[PDB]
Amino acid sequence: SGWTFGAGAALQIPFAMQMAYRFNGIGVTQNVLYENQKLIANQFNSAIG
Amino acid sequence: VIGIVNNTVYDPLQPELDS
Amino acid sequence: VIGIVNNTVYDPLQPELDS
Ligand SMILES: *[C@@H]1O[C@H](CO)[C@@H](O[C@@H]2O[C@H](CO)[C@@H](O)[C@H](O)[C@H]2NC(C)=O)[C@H](O)[C@H]1NC(C)=O
Ligand SMILES: *[C@@H]1O[C@H](CO)[C@@H](O[C@@H]2O[C@H](CO)[C@@H](O)[C@H](O)[C@H]2NC(C)=O)[C@H](O)[C@H]1NC(C)=O
Ligand SMILES: *[C@@H]1O[C@H](CO)[C@@H](O[C@@H]2O[C@H](CO)[C@@H](O)[C@H](O)[C@H]2NC(C)=O)[C@H](O)[C@H]1NC(C)=O
Ligand SMILES: *[C@@H]1O[C@H](CO)[C@@H](O[C@@H]2O[C@H](CO)[C@@H](O)[C@H](O)[C@H]2NC(C)=O)[C@H](O)[C@H]1NC(C)=O
Ligand SMILES: *[C@@H]1O[C@H](CO)[C@@H](O[C@@H]2O[C@H](CO)[C@@H](O)[C@H](O)[C@H]2NC(C)=O)[C@H](O)[C@H]1NC(C)=O
Repeated sequence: SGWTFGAGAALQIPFAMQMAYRFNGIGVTQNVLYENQKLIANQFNSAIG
Repeated sequence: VIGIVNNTVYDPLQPELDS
Repeated sequence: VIGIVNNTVYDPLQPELDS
């Protein structure tokens, strides 16, 4: 649900769309994440590992 | 983009500039 | 809307697309 569950009822949203929201939140246009979705997911996965 | 969908994106200018 | 006011909203395109 992203951050919505903290403010009220949890509203579901696809995770990549939530990541696009958050990329907007730091001043990067969402097309950047949609174009680097796989690279970003791999970077996150390796960071967790 | 993964998840992109085929649809029309309307243009306000096109019908107008024809006039 | 409560408080709305009657006025003109100019359009930059209209004089131009005439040309
Ligand atoms: C941006 O930097 C990332 C670093 O994470 C690059 O991803 C790596 O690219 C090299 C060469 O293709 C690969 O050998 C690595 O395995 C990649 N790392 C991961 C985590 O995938 C990415 O190619 C760079 N992109 C640009 C535009 O330079
Ligand atoms: C989201 O995931 C679903 C799977 O739950 C995808 O639906 C599948 O789409 C493929 C197309 O290659 C079909 O072959 C599968 O049979 C579908 N699964 C079912 C049971 O519907 C859906 O396309 C995915 N969409 C996005 C946006 O990722
Ligand atoms: C959106 O429309 C394009 C066509 O403008 C589709 O691309 C076609 O895909 C079909 C089936 O895969 C092919 O038979 C055509 O040859 C393709 N044409 C072109 C110009 O690429 C595309 O698949 C459509 N996407 C969706 C999600 O409907
Ligand atoms: C803001 O409040 C004032 C009153 O303090 C409104 O003025 C009155 O408007 C009504 C009709 O709208 C008249 O019948 C009264 O005689 C007016 N009072 C005076 C003394 O001018 C004003 O219209 C309100 N405007 C907004 C934006 O709410
Ligand atoms: C803004 O203009 C409209 C007209 O375009 C006004 O509506 C008129 O109101 C007068 C007086 O109440 C009536 O005599 C007319 O019949 C109305 N005409 C229409 C088309 O509605 C409206 O009152 C104006 N508003 C302000 C705040 O001046």
